[PDB]
Amino acid sequence: TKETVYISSIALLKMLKHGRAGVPMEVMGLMLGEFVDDYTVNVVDVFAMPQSGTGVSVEAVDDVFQAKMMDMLKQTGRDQMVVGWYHSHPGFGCWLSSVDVNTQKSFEQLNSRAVAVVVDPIQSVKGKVVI
Amino acid sequence: HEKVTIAPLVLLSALDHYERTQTKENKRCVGVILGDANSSTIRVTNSFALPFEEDEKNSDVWFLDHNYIENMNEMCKKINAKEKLIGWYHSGPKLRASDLKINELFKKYTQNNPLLLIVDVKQQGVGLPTDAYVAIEQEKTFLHLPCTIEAEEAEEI
Amino acid sequence: HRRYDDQLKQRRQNIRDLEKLYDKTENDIKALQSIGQLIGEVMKELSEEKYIVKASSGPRYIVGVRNSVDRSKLKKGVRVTLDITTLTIMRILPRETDPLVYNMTSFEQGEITFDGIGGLTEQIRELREVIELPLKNPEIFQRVGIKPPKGVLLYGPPGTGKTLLAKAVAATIGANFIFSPASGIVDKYIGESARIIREMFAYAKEHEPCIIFMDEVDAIGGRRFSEGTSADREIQRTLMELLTQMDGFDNLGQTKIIMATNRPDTLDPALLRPGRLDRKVEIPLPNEAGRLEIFKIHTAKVKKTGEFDFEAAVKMSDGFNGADIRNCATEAGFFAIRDDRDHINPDDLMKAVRKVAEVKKLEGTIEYQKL
Amino acid sequence: KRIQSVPLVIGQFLEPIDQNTGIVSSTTGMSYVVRILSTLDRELLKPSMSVALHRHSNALVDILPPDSDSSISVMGENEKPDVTYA
Amino acid sequence: IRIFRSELQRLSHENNVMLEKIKDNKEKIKNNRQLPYLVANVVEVVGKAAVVKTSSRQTVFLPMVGLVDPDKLKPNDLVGVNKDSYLILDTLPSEFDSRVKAMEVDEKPTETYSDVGGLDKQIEELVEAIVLPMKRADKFKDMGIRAPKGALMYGPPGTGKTLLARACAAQTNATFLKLAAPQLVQMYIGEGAKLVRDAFALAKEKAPTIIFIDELDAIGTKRFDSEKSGDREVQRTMLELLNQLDGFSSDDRVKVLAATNRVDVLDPALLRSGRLDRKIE
Repeated sequence: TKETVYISSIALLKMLKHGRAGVPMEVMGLMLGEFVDDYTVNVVDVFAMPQSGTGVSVEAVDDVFQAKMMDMLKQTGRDQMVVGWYHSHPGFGCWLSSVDVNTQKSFEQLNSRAVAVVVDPIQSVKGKVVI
Repeated sequence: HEKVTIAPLVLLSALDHYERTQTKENKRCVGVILGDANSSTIRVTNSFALPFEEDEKNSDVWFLDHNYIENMNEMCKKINAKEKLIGWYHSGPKLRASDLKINELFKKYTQNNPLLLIVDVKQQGVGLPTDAYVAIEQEKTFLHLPCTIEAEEAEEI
Repeated sequence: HRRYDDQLKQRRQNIRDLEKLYDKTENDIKALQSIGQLIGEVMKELSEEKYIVKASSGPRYIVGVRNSVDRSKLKKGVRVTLDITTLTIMRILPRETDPLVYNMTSFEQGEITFDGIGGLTEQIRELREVIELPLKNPEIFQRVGIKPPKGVLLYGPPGTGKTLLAKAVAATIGANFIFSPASGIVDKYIGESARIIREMFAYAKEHEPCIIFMDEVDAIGGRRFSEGTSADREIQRTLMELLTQMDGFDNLGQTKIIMATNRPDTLDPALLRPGRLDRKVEIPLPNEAGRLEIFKIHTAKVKKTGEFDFEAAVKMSDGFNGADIRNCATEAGFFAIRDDRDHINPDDLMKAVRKVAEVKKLEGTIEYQKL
Repeated sequence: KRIQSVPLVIGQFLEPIDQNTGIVSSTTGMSYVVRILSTLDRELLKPSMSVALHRHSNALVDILPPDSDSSISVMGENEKPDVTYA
Repeated sequence: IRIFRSELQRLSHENNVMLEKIKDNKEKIKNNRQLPYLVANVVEVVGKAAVVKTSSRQTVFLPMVGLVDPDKLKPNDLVGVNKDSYLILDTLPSEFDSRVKAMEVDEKPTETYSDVGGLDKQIEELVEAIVLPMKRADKFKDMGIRAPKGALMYGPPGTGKTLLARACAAQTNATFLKLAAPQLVQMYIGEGAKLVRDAFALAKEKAPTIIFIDELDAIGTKRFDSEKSGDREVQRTMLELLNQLDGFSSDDRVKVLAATNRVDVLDPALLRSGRLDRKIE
């Protein structure tokens, strides 16, 4: 089956600039948006996770820093919950490793609607973003 | 003189904060920009949005929360250590009388000349509506510099 | 009251030992998350964010950069650190090509000094002019206008202390030295001996006070042009590398070349020409006045009677070298073991000298064909 | 033409064969016969011209400028002159 | 009073809970350790890191791992690395490189000194060479004399020689490592010198094994080379034998016994007070 995932135009340039800046380390960031039933995933705004040298591990997610930043976003006009996160994979295609899947399993108990996005800011410079 | 160069990430962000915030009743949306103003060409690689409320009939009443200034600094330094606060932008082309009072709020945080950025959300002009002013000693005058678009594979793509 | 406290104080020794093992094991898991990173040298510059770095595996790739490195140090001739997967520049490191520990270890522990090399005093000042003089006051050669000598040749009969001249300088001047034996650089895979030579002279531009030695070269110092010779190109090109750094436009002036050999006739006449070895320091057999000082050097730490005369062994010594005199004191020690004597009888000293005189029987004289 | 943009294998052109097709020699030692990219041309290169190749497929991507890499590339002047002919 | 004694008892209880987590981490380390370590040569030991070079000629940069210490690491060291992550999981097993091809390790032969007679004159020469300095080394240091580094035994062929060497490797009850002279000539350049270098490199860790070399007529020839009669391939093996026994070795635990047939052809520089002392006929 195929599913249409809508992403705002403002989220594309933010996820592209974040992953393209640092070439290595495979950075990561959260997202915000809504849903329509189970067949539609909407992304409005994205969040930027802090940098860590572990390469997206179970220890690279800080619940203290995550809880404090979401309280400030609600006063700036963001009413949307977290729809998932995006992970950069420079030089490769779109695929999930054993670490990325195991890290993705940790957020299933928190929010079951989370979406793991694989973005490639390197090979997306041809005019068609590969994501 | 100097030059002003802004990536489309900052231009699109300032223009998208009007619809998301649902600002109405002829109000303004104030936000902060990040970059490096030390060189001759100012490059703005980042932007944010802060809550701002000011009375229309009274220009002597203004409020700005300083927690967002300290929260974004601790957030950026943990991600991009090369970005610092170079100034702030407004939501409209028409200049108000509060530009001198807002300049006194960021003079302590900014380590250089505060950059006044002017962006038109209505886009009722021709070409590039975005304007860039520099506040220098006159009391104080605003010197305007030409605004361009950054050429890089991280934005224009 | 102190009965239960003493049992708790004894457990503190075990707790403090476990606390060191808790953070040590915890830091091991954090180290396992780090993967390997390739290392290569920058060749050229294509674009601002795109550079071409030659990998150590032998192919080349066009890699990237990041904002965590300085683009000024990314120019050509700089060894950088690449990535094993994304193939991008990670960090910047100084240039190190095969830091062989055997050549870089000069045995810094002091043993032989200027007192043990005595008797060569006439030939000791030869090295002080080509080593101690240019390093201490290089401006003297600029006043007269003469060029500082680079290479220095050491030849003569074996056992005269030509190797001791290398150890005596390392324990006094203190500058960083590199021992380069003739048989240590002959390792061959593909053009390996020619690359190893360029590795030794690569440290000349890094550390200025450096002097590279050569230990008893009977092989790669000769001429031996190519006719047959069962594919000698590796040794043939080995000679071409030693004649390169001292010839081509690369200028050093702080690096001296000390080459030791057992005879000049086995060396390339082209290498013997000026411009590479400027001064040839000959170490012949010491004279009758030079031998007497050698006997007191080896017997200084040897316990014997208070009445001693070494003038007897001076006439007994015929064609002997500085090494063979040491064997006379070594063999004389075993003569007192059979008689159970701690001090060596001076009469037994002449017994060993007469014994050593019959040990040679082979050559011992090189004159006409030695410079 | 921008599909790759990533680390590429350094190739070397040898002889023309077919339109938009040419034989190349990679620095890895194994020569491959691939197709020339549409945005390039056989007349824009030289018989000895060095080019770039894809990481896996080793296909032609971009033509490097007419300069090569051996040692330092030898620009030829660094503090070279000392004496003169006189 | 009770507060001071309660904090010390609960401290050991908290360490026991964390001890099980460390044991679980040690099991993860044992699980992360797989049999193949391959081989990597460590060329370098700001931060602390290590540069390794695999036997495949691939240079990999890796940070310092807690499994090893920077004081224990030395340049030119062969250790293991992971095939995937390229990280050092293994230490040095007290040996570098290997024995290459020919290495002779024997516990003890069946030959003694009682199987011959009339040779006691030459036997006492070997007792004062490779025998007495073993036990009496403390006595020789008091007299201030250096131990003998070896002796040349030639004679006519078929008398003594390898027989007396077996008695020296038996009664002394020490390590014996045999190095043959004709086995040191190889077709590859540098392989002949590698066999000599690797022989004396282990001789320090393998104790004064008293290396015995037989049939020296293959080494020591020099002369000169003009046109035909190609040479110098064997000379490179001699230069390793001369340099290794002079500068970096031949002090106390390094002793070499040499046995040849005829002394008419050899290197006059081979006999020296630092290598061959006693002349035994």
